[PDB]
Amino acid sequence: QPGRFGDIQSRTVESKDLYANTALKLSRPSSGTVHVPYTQTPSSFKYWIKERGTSLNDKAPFGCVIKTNPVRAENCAVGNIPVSMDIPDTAFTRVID
Amino acid sequence: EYKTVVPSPYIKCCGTSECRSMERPDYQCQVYTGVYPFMWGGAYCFCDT
Amino acid sequence: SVTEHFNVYKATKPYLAYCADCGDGQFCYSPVAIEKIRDEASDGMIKIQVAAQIGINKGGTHEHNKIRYIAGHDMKEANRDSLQVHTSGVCAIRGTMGHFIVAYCPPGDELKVQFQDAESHTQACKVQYKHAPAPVGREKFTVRPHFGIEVPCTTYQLTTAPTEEEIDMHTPPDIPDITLLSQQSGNVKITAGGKTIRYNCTCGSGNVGTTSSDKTINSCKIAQCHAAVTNHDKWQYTSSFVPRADQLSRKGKVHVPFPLTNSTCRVPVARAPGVTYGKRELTVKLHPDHPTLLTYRSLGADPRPYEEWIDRYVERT
Amino acid sequence: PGDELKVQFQDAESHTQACKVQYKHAPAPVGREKFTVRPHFGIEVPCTTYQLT
Amino acid sequence: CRVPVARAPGVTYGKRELTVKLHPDHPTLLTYRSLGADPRPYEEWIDRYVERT
Amino acid sequence: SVTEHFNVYKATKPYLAYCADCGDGQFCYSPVAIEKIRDEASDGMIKIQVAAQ
Ligand SMILES: *[C@@H]1O[C@H](CO)[C@@H](O[C@@H]2O[C@H](CO)[C@@H](O[C@@H]3O[C@H](CO[C@H]4O[C@H](CO)[C@@H](O)[C@H](O)[C@@H]4O)[C@@H](O)[C@H](O[C@H]4O[C@H](CO)[C@@H](O)[C@H](O)[C@@H]4O)[C@@H]3O)[C@H](O)[C@H]2NC(C)=O)[C@H](O)[C@H]1NC(C)=O
Ligand SMILES: *[C@@H]1O[C@H](CO)[C@@H](O[C@@H]2O[C@H](CO)[C@@H](O[C@@H]3O[C@H](CO[C@H]4O[C@H](CO)[C@@H](O)[C@H](O)[C@@H]4O)[C@@H](O)[C@H](O[C@H]4O[C@H](CO)[C@@H](O)[C@H](O)[C@@H]4O)[C@@H]3O)[C@H](O)[C@H]2NC(C)=O)[C@H](O)[C@H]1NC(C)=O
Repeated sequence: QPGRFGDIQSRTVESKDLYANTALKLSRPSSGTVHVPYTQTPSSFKYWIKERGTSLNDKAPFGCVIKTNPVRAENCAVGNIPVSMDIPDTAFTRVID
Repeated sequence: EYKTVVPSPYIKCCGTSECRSMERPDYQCQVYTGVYPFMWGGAYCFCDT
Repeated sequence: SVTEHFNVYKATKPYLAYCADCGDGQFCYSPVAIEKIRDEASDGMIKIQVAAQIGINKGGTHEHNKIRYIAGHDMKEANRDSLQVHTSGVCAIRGTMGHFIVAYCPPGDELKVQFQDAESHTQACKVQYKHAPAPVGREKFTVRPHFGIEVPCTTYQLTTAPTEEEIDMHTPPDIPDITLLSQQSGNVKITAGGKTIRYNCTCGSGNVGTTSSDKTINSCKIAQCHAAVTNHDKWQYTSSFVPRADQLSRKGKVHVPFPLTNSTCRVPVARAPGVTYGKRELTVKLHPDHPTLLTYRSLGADPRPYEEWIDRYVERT
Repeated sequence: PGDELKVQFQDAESHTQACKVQYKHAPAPVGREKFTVRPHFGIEVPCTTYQLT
Repeated sequence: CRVPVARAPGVTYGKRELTVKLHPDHPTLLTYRSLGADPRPYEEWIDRYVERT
Repeated sequence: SVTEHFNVYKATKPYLAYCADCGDGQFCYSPVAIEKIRDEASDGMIKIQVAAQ
């Protein structure tokens, strides 16, 4: 949509076939100047630098910190992990000594 | 972040020209009727219409 | 500055656009002309494309303190000193070459350039631009403090190597001029001056002549013959305020300089709050000077987030 | 805009002189939009000015 | 004087109502009134991206 | 400017210090610097203590 996020959409970083739908429209020059006038809505990606909210780490539920680059949710506190082990007989001490 | 490229306008003071209708992603073209340019040193196209 | 980087500007000349406001509030045909500016860094380092080539003398050599422009299809020069930009306050220029200026300007809602003329006549070009970068961190500060921490934000380079993006340039179309005609007594006299001049005289004669010398008709009046300088040699930027020469393809290329770089910045820290404990709560006392930003959340399954910009001495619980 | 008037010039002996009065300057815009500089494409709207004669 | 024009807003037709989506950059007016025997006029200085009915 | 009053200024020389902001955005060891300024006055008066004799 021309003004909300994603008005210029490409399938990958190096490709073709853009999806520009920014509502471009031309008018005619006024009387005696050489100029081309037009009108379009501004960028959605420039609205989405300041209209975006805070990050999740200010209001994530269980006090977990959210990093970003290999997107994480590190140091939660929920649930419980079960374990099961098998230690050999040489680790014990016999009841003789 | 998009970038609307706009070339120089083409103008010809003897007759007419026409559209092209290419396949650029948001191509938009139109030819306008009798104009009168007024560049720096007086009028440009040396006629009136 | 490697002097071989300006060899792309070897066949280039500036032009005259239609900067429609010049400070005095009326239109011009100024040398300087804010074509388009673009901001894609994060420390607020804008980059301006103007028409008057800087840092190059009339011959085409890289001289630093010189700026060549155009004035009535004639090259001139002017001084690199007394060139400054300012939005709402005077701001520094950090590196510039060719058509491109790299500024550092404070927030405002306009943008102008100016440089002193060779006849000392300050000529300018302003255009409405809303400049307001997001200040890094979580305070609202104005100057650098001498004590703080480091917060990242990108910027541009200062190198002038040719990097992968360009603007096109073409043969310049025409310059019409009514100076070149004169009517003494029943005779138009097309003076040449050293340039090929086209006419369109329609009395009874031919209407095509690429006459590189003086030529008379002895039959026309001055309201019938029309002069136009043609067939130039130096390319110029295909501006949207200058008409296209013909409907052919591109002919030239010059790189746009200053590619991108991440960087850091220093941010002030707010002083430590005063606390008061006592029953399942805390009463905090806040001392801000410039508006900071308090926030908190719970640790259970249901957080209750809260945020507020604190300005003066208040207290919360 | 700004709410004080100050006019000044250099003296012949190179000393800045000025006088400053308290006056509320905030001109109302002509039309229906608050704009700063004139655009290169728009409408003409009647108004008054001071002629330079 | 010369004055800029605002951009054409994107409308959306619904049941006995009208959703308009405004994109100003410098502040503009927005008035309307009914055409019957009882107008209920409106006025507001729209500054940012907003949406009205 | 009493000639008997300036006679303390004999062994005193101005210095250069670490200024935070030169006025362009970056730091420099500037000759002019502010150590601390005061308004123990009750109006808009200052006694700027510059690091320059
Ligand atoms: C030197 O300067 C002179 C002065 O301008 C130029 O001469 C003009 O050249 C144009 C070329 O287009 C001429 O215009 C053409 O006139 C033809 C006949 O004229 C009659 O019809 C026109 C309108 O049709 C009337 O204005 C005129 O009075 C006559 O009644 C027309 O057949 C042409 O029609 C073209 O345009 C129409 C749109 O109006 C299209 O529908 C047609 O298909 C067709 O494409 C055209 O109007 C003009 O008459 C010439 N003389 C004058 C005095 O202007 C020279 O060209 C210039 N020298 C050079 C080298 O360029
Ligand atoms: C400021 O600091 C940031 C820090 O992140 C820099 O951002 C990095 O920029 C580089 C630019 O080259 C990015 O590298 C490119 O990433 C593209 C997309 O990323 C995907 O792939 C990479 C690698 O596979 C993954 O790490 C990532 O998670 C994504 O899955 C790739 O498509 C690019 O690949 C190209 O090169 C490789 C060789 O390395 C080829 O095999 C490919 O075929 C292709 O040609 C490239 O790797 C990097 O991802 C960015 N980091 C991020 C996003 O975290 C900024 O660049 C820096 N600012 C400046 C001005 O430099």
